[PDB]
Amino acid sequence: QIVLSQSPAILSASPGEKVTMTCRASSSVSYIHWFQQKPGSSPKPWIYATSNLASGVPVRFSGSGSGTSYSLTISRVEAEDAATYYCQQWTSNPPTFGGGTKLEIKRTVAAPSVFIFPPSDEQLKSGTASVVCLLNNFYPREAKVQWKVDNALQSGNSQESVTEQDSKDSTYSLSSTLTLSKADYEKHKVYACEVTHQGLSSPVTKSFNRGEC
Amino acid sequence: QIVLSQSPAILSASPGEKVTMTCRASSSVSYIHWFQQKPGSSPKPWIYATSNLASGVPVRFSGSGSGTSYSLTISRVEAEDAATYYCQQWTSNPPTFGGGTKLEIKRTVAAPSVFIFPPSDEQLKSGTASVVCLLNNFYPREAKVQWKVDNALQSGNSQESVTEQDSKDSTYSLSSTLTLSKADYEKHKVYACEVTHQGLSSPVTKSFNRGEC
Amino acid sequence: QVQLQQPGAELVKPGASVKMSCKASGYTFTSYNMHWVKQTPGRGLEWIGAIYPGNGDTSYNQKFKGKATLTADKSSSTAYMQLSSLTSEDSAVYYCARSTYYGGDWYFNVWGAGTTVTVSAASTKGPSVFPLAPSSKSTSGGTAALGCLVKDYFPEPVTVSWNSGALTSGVHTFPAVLQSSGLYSLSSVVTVPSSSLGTQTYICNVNHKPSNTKVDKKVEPKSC
Amino acid sequence: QVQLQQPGAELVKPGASVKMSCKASGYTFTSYNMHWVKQTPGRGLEWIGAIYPGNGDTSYNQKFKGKATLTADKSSSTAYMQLSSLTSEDSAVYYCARSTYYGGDWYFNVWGAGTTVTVSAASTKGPSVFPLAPSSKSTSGGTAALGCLVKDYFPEPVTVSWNSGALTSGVHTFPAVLQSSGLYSLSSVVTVPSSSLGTQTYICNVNHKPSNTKVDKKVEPKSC
Amino acid sequence: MRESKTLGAVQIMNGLFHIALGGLLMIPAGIYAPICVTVWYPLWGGIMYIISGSLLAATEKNSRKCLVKGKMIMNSLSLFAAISGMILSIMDILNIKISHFLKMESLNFIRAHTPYINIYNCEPANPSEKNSPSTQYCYSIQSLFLGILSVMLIFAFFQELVIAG
Amino acid sequence: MRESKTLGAVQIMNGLFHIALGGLLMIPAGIYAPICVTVWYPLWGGIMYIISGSLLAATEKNSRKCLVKGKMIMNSLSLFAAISGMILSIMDILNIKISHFLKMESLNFIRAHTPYINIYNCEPANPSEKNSPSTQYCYSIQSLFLGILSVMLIFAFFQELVIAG
Ligand SMILES: CC(C)CCC[C@@H](C)[C@H]1CC[C@H]2[C@@H]3CC=C4C[C@@H](OC(=O)CCC(=O)O)CC[C@]4(C)[C@H]3CC[C@]12C
Ligand SMILES: CC(C)CCC[C@@H](C)[C@H]1CC[C@H]2[C@@H]3CC=C4C[C@@H](OC(=O)CCC(=O)O)CC[C@]4(C)[C@H]3CC[C@]12C
Ligand SMILES: CC(C)CCC[C@@H](C)[C@H]1CC[C@H]2[C@@H]3CC=C4C[C@@H](OC(=O)CCC(=O)O)CC[C@]4(C)[C@H]3CC[C@]12C
Ligand SMILES: CC(C)CCC[C@@H](C)[C@H]1CC[C@H]2[C@@H]3CC=C4C[C@@H](OC(=O)CCC(=O)O)CC[C@]4(C)[C@H]3CC[C@]12C
Ligand SMILES: CC(C)CCC[C@@H](C)[C@H]1CC[C@H]2[C@@H]3CC=C4C[C@@H](OC(=O)CCC(=O)O)CC[C@]4(C)[C@H]3CC[C@]12C
Ligand SMILES: CC(C)CCC[C@@H](C)[C@H]1CC[C@H]2[C@@H]3CC=C4C[C@@H](OC(=O)CCC(=O)O)CC[C@]4(C)[C@H]3CC[C@]12C
Repeated sequence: QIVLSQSPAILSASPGEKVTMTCRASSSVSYIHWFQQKPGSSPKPWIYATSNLASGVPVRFSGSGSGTSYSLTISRVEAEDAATYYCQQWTSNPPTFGGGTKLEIKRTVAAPSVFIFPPSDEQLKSGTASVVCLLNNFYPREAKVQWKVDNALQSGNSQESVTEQDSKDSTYSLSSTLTLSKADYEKHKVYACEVTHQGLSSPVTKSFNRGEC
Repeated sequence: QIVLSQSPAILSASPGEKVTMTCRASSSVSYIHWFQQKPGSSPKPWIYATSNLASGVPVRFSGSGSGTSYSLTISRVEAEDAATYYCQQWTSNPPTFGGGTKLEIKRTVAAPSVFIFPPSDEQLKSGTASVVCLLNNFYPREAKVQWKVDNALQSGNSQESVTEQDSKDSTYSLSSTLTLSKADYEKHKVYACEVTHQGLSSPVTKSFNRGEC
Repeated sequence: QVQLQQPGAELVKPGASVKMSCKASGYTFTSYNMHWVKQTPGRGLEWIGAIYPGNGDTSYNQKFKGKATLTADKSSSTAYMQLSSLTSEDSAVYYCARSTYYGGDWYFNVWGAGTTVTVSAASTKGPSVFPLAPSSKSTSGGTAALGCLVKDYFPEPVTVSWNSGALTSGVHTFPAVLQSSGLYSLSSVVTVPSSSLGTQTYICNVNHKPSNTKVDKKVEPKSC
Repeated sequence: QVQLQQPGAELVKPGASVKMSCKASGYTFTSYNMHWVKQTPGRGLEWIGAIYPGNGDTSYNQKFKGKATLTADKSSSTAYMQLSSLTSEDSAVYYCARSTYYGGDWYFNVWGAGTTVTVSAASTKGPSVFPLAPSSKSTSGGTAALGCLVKDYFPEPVTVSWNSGALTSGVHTFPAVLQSSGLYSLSSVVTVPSSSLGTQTYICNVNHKPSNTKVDKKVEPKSC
Repeated sequence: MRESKTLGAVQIMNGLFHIALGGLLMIPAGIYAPICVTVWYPLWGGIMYIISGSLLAATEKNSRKCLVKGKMIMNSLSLFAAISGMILSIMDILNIKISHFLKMESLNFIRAHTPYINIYNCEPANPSEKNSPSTQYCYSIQSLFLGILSVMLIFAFFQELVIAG
Repeated sequence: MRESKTLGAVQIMNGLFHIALGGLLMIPAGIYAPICVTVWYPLWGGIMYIISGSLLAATEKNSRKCLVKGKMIMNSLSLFAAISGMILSIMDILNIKISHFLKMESLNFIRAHTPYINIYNCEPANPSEKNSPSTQYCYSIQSLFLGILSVMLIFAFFQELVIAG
């Protein structure tokens, strides 16, 4: 069994740039095959036998390499080129797939709009407290949210999720949720989430006081 | 290089019954492929990898065998089955083809109708003598013609040609031609061809005297 | 034209077994090898094994040699894979694929649509929907953020629309999270002019077909 | 749908050289091996060699390695074979064929229509047509045999019809024989009622398009 | 005593045959090579086996004995090669036939001639191939390597039976 | 004289090496096998080399030497075995590298394990395959056979240098 390493993990370019991505095998191989996948579909074959384009693949693409070192190159990226690319080999048992490369679209930096929602009375009547911290329409994806309650750092009690990237403006939206028991929610006054991002000169905190409405 | 021998050279049956033919390699082979050819066309692929029918091949056919010995079999021969079949191998370098098997249709025995034509007056003015001996609509194909001139056996001076087998009555026709110089044609009186065939209880001679008209 | 067809999803109790099928169409089924592939978000793509339906020879990756079993119906043009003794580790997407010798090497030229396996003991559960009410604590720059929380349902999916689909601009529905209770939770949010929160009515329409749940929730600026 | 197209025939002076072509259509030309095959009535089928147009690697049978030379146009989708120093031994049909890997072994799945090569020094020659007149010496059982001899022409083919094609019943035209003078001769015969040889008119119509010969010969019992 | 000259002769022949089989085994045959070759065992083993032929010098009892006692150390080092070589060969013969206990990267100028090949796993991923000649080659090469290693094992063992005082 | 006991010992070792290489070379590897194996030489050569170790007998000069004179014939026939063995190997090494001067049908129980293989021609009919691993497998097997035969040649030659003594 031989392993294929791909780099970079995330590749970033503007339309009309040239871009390249590389696969290095731990041992020399006869050929590399490349596949494209998008969320919600089967992989598609893309390049076979190192350098032959599959049916319907746009001429923007080409493939090259030999021995242990191979590359795939895109002459002028376009908005439809956004996907994950897997390299593959058949030289030995079992056949193996690389770890994949994800291709983004560059754009300018956009700071998030932040919103916070206290629990609804219907949830409190059910015995649950959920606190939602929302970060809206921002770039880059990399952001950090810390929860603080009465200036006390929370840990291990929150989950977050982020949308896929929007195909028109390339921004992201992110939500984080803090969940406590009702008995713990009413033990404190000030509840906060702290947001740090490249677009922010300092962390921005949005918070509210329990029982103040 | 390995050689493939086929048997029989000529094979025969009546419509509607089973027939079989063999191909034997001098050394064991992984698979045999069978091809069909008719006069005036490229070969067609017929069976690939010992036992798989090619596209459109009628279900009458089947193929079988292993190691050095293989066979092809036809369950119920039909008038369209008449062709030549070659076995073929890819096991070693180069690939090679068998000597082929020819498939006839049997019918009843039919003795030939015999005709003879003296040279035309127009040919004699051109300085040439051609003598044609004709055997018409006979079966089986095996026939022998000996030319005799004034009861002297001719040799090395004749060519003969035969039709293929007619698909509607299954008979053959043959013409044999004797050619002499004019100076030699007029040196003799009695010119003859002698015909021998399985349908004849004794040879039949058709002859004429030169200048008898 | 050539196609491979698979069923969309399977639900399995833990420790039981599941059998899933890939059906071929449009080609001579008995003439090519059929291959199975496993995908997960943590370990990428892994190859399980293959079957040659022309005679029933098989080959396995040793790491799966104790789990899987491949078989084929030479007459019906259907391949089967059986998995036994399922655990939480097996929740993944499984593909069949066809491979052909082409241009001097093999390649996987056609892929099935994929089957999703979930390993879970949990029963069907209808969600509870709680409002994320718009408020001064949710007002910014002439816009307000509001939404619906679709809490604790099973199995996936939930569909969310707004005002029967009359509101679509600026809606973001986040991917569902699997919770430690084994239920899922999801939220959907939208920004609207904050000046008219007092005049405009916004209702999210939540459908959970597996439970036949159909719930409308009004969202209005009742803070807290 | 896949097709390989070849030109029909070639005429070559002895000792010169000839180049013949095989054009592909309907598939990715650069991805398969192209093979050449020779057929003769004496040796049957023999394999000459192959080219892989994807990069120009070639392989030859040693018995032909001094004769042939294989090359391919990667852009125009045309293969070529060149033969040099031709002799009487080279008169054969030559086929191109496409090889694919299928069902666990190679096989030749598509074949070209074939090119016929004739090696001959001889010039074009128009035939002389002599009657084989019907007579009592050609009468049998209420039938008579009559015919036309198409003597000494080059090259092949000759076409024969009777009465502009109004007579076809019982016509047998024999395959042409190559003579020791290097010319060909052919004969065609038909049997008709012997009672009417004096009253019916039978004319054979001989066409030799390569020489543009068009000749009618009346065939009657009146000659000897 | 008088056996000793003969024993030395036998030891020398046994040393040359190791150089022979060690060279033959190093012919390119994939990315992985047997441990003993990556250890270079055959070359040092053979060299030590020959030097330990010192008893060919015979008993020069002139003055204080001229089979100089350092030769007993010389004899003594060669025994270290017999054990370790036997253990190496019986380890490699296991790596060929159950699984890799170890893997070793061969040498770069060897890889230049067989870069796409292994012999330690040998079964195709595509079941259509299980009768292809391509597979029969690989089993034949495994059988040749098992042969060479087993002959090395037995002739190496044939030192330990005798290379001791 | 006193070289003779040594020479005998050397001759015996050289005889066992032929049994070893002869067996190894007979591992299934195709429909055609090297001439020397089909001649069955590696067995008879080694056997006669050991028998010709009869000079292993001590030179008992008991009125007339106990090395019974028939042993001289024994020694001579073993020299005939040495020459013939050398010539067979230098013929086989040519059959591998230019063309078949001869072909020999191997033995039936050998063919039972490699029925679809030949090592004497090794080039694919399909040029797409010239980089396929199957070809590198075939060339590696040829290189092993050239190796084994060349070692047999040199050790067989090492008799003729001395079995005349
Ligand atoms: C005592 C043992 C451990 C080392 C003895 C080393 C040499 C006697 C031999 C052993 C293996 C031989 C190698 C076996 C195979 C090859 C491949 C050979 O290349 C080819 O055969 C194809 C190209 C060509 O040389 O024509 C280059 C030399 C080389 C490294 C040989 C060089 C000399 C080597 C290293
Ligand atoms: C297994 C082989 C490949 C490597 C090991 C061989 C050595 C262990 C042998 C080879 C030569 C021997 C040496 C040859 C000469 C000497 C010098 C001798 O002492 C003296 O001669 C005293 C006078 C002086 O100093 O020259 C003592 C033994 C010694 C060390 C011998 C010790 C053992 C040696 C180093
Ligand atoms: C001094 C003389 C007597 C030494 C002779 C040793 C070798 C010439 C002989 C002895 C044992 C034989 C080996 C015994 C076992 C095998 C395994 C065999 O491989 C298999 O059977 C693989 C398939 C399976 O697992 O059954 C191939 C022959 C081989 C290498 C033989 C090769 C030739 C060997 C090494
Ligand atoms: C001096 C030479 C002529 C004889 C040397 C002793 C032979 C009797 C030994 C040497 C190698 C052995 C052969 C090496 C390899 C094989 C393949 C072997 O089959 C396998 O290894 C796989 C199946 C199995 O046996 O488990 C069958 C026995 C055989 C012919 C061995 C039979 C006994 C042989 C010929
Ligand atoms: C590899 C093979 C071919 C070696 C063959 C060796 C034989 C040629 C040697 C082996 C034993 C020898 C025999 C050993 C004993 C005798 C008995 C001896 O008989 C006597 O009567 C001797 C005393 C007397 O004359 O009274 C004659 C020679 C002879 C046949 C020797 C002749 C040569 C022999 C047969
Ligand atoms: C007592 C010791 C010194 C004997 C050593 C003999 C073998 C270890 C050496 C001597 C010559 C070497 C062989 C000389 C030539 C070749 C051919 C070579 O093959 C090719 O070169 C094929 C390509 C080409 O034809 O150039 C591979 C190495 C090999 C087998 C070598 C393998 C190792 C050999 C047999």
